[PDB]
Amino acid sequence: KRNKPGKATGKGKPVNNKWLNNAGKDLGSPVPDRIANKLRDKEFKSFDDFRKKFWEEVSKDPELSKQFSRNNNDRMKVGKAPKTRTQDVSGKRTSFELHHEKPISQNGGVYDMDNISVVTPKRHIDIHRGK
Amino acid sequence: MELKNSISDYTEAEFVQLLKEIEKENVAATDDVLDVLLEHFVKITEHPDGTDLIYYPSDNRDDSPEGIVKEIKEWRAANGKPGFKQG
Ligand SMILES: [Zn+2]
Repeated sequence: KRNKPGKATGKGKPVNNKWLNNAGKDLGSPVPDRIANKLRDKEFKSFDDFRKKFWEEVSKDPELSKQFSRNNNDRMKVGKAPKTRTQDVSGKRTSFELHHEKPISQNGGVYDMDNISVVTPKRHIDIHRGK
Repeated sequence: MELKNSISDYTEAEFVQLLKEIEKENVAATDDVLDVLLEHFVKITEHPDGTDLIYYPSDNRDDSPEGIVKEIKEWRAANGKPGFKQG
């Protein structure tokens, strides 16, 4: 499953200077095409490992890093998801999460970047409960 | 360090030390300690936006420990709440 190794695949999508503004709506924000370009064909030990590398790459892309505060850029540099705004939090979940559009439990690609999006905790919980 | 129970027990310098401790935990492997520090920050500042002051600073002020302390001081004073220890 998500705990097994694999190669990242996918093209991602172009994004503007408001990349995560819609992270709390619908299926959230797409993996940026530039980020996809850096992770494509690389192998990861787990989805958690892909997640860390994902955030590290975001911190290295000047066009994306500029969309986050200094404290949020430091978190991403070590592979942790940026903190969401207070209003998008859900209990102890206070950081952006990655969502698989098509669940692993049904041929859903664990490392397919075109099957992965960034969502706020609050939106993520809603997505899985049918909202 | 020592977590005091009110903004009034903190001088501005001591509050900046708490902010740098939070910056250190931002880069730790996990958020276990960071999150206790953030709950403390939110509890004593009492600002409705909580952690947004640290992670989502307004463009009209500096994104720095000095800018966070200044905004806190202005918001507390504007709401007639006790400010930082003047000594
Ligand atoms: Zn999900």
